[PDB]
Amino acid sequence: MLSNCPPGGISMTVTGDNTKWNECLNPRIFLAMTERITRDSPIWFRDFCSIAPVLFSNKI
Amino acid sequence: MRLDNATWGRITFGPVERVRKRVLLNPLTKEMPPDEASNVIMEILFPKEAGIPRESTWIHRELIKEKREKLKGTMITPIVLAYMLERELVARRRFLPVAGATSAEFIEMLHCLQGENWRQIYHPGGNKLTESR
Amino acid sequence: MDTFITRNFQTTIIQKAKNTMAEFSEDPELQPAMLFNICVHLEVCYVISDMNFLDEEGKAYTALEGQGKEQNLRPQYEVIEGMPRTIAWMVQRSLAQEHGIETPKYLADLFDYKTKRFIEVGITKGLADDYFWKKKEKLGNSMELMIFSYNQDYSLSNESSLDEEGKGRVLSRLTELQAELSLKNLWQVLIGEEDVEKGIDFKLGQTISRLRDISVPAGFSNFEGMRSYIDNIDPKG
Amino acid sequence: KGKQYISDVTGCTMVDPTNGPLPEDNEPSAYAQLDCVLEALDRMDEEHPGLFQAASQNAMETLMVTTVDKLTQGRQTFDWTVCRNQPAATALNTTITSFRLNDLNGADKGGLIPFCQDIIDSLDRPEMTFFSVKNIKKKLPAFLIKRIPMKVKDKITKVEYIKRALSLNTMTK
Amino acid sequence: RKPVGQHSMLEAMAHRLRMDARLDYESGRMSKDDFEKAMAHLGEI
RNA sequence: AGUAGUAACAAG
RNA sequence: GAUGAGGCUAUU
RNA sequence: AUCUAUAAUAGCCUCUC
Ligand SMILES: [Mg+2]
Repeated sequence: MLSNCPPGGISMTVTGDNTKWNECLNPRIFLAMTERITRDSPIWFRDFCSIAPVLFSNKI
Repeated sequence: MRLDNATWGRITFGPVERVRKRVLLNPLTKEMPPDEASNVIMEILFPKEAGIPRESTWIHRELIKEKREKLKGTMITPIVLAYMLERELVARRRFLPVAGATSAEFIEMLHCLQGENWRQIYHPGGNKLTESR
Repeated sequence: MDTFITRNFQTTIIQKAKNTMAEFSEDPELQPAMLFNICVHLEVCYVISDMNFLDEEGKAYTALEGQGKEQNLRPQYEVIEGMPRTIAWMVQRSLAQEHGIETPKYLADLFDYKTKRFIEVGITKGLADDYFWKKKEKLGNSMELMIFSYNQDYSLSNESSLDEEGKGRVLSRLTELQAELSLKNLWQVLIGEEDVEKGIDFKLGQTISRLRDISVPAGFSNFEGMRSYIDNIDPKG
Repeated sequence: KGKQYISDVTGCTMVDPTNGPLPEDNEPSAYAQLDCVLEALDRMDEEHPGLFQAASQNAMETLMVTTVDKLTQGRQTFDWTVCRNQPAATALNTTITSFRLNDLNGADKGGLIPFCQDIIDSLDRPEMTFFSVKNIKKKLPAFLIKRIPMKVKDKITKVEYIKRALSLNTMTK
Repeated sequence: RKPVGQHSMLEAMAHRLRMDARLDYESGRMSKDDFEKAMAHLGEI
């Protein structure tokens, strides 16, 4: 990143943490992520990968 | 023995640039991947319940015999011998910061070889491979 | 279909054939022909394995009626097939280790103590010699193999280890099996080459399907709509 | 601010913030947009051709060669039969025995896929029979209470089992 | 090494013990009486 | 009392 | 009553 | 050129107010 800085410009680093990381992430978004990632997989594997986000969406 | 039959050179003070590389921790006379080593150990110690005679073991067949010669009448628990064989065969490779000496004989002394501001000349005992030279 | 197999072959034979197929991951219903082949192979294996017994002097002798159970101590032949892969491999490795012979690369069907050899018994539908040579291609001499055929054609190995009575009995049993399956109109059932691609199965039940259906973001009625939307729509911009 | 409804499987109150209204301030927000997530994933895929396919193939192979005993490698795990925490191996063995009670023998096949299929099917069983731990209390003068646990058969309904399977046991770190 | 098999532990142990007894008898490790006792016990199991 | 700190111990 | 993941370490 | 390959248990470090 330092070498890739445009000549004469400025490079700035942000040290950051995410607030309420766990409270705000949604299992439905993870189900969508799993569906997108396993696009070219057999149906059985897609269902298997979808199970866990489904279980987390209905967690008690 | 490698530590004892070793010579120590001068210690120098100055900048040392260390790069993090995946290096072997301890020297091994014979090195094979964990699956091959496990197959060889099973053949040596538990030939009866060894399973399929994998062709990958062919190269080591002679070695197995040798080991079966040494452990024919050993009253030691088989698991301890198996882990001895794993120590002698299976390789442990870790990411460590090194500077100009990556041979396993030097990685053993890595804590004493150098820091970030000093270098220690070390001559390990034993023998060194022609490839390393 | 399966009624004939259940009636003719004993419970142990069918159980062991089913276990072997499960080990090989083949559905018995989709491939009953393989079930029948394994059953007949195990039947011939046991028939040959139940024809000699080692004596106190280590010599084979035949069996007959009127003999007590105590007399039959150790069989002449040890059966390898019809057993779980792990147990059979352990048996073969133990025999090889204790008889000073290298372990053959492939699992055997029987072991003979008199000659201390591994026997690969095979059943062929075509020429016996052709199948014998094809099986010879693998190892050849490391495992003396003998082939039987449905046309009363046999190819015994170089070192014969059985008498004519046993071979005749095996051939007669095979012929009786052929006759009963022919009169029952099952030969065409087995001859058919019907083996479609088979893969892993993971089906979803009612409860999990409904849980997934209600586990979708707002704007989707069910999970099928979600999957179609994810697969097809372009989210660019 | 998301969609609130009642779960038809368990009867619980469900809140769905996905695809919800965009935040109007800087407070924490769970209203992720599916379209934006998919766009980010598409960007990741096109920066890394074949990455998703390769990862899915590798995961599929690993799952295909994975055994049930892999579930024994965890720490204290929630046991639904006793509704407590037990070592991962203990919880797995108890679940396997309970499934054997309820005509669910997938674990015998050895692989993880049959066991997970067994779990899915167990979610559908109208009634669940298992082994639980019951304590007998005795009065030891000093008076103190002495607890003797023992194994007893127990039964729960479909909804109770479903809720237990979805339950998370909470503690303090 | 983790043992592998879809069969019961009892069956594997029984077959292993049967093989051990037979090979000991053939190698002379076990005499007649002990082999008979082992065979009877295995058959009972 | 005290320790301690959003909840506990100060025996069961 | 003490969880998930990653890295390193010791032992069987 | 270490990329491969790698059983289990335990510990230490890192990652809602
Ligand atoms: Mg930070």
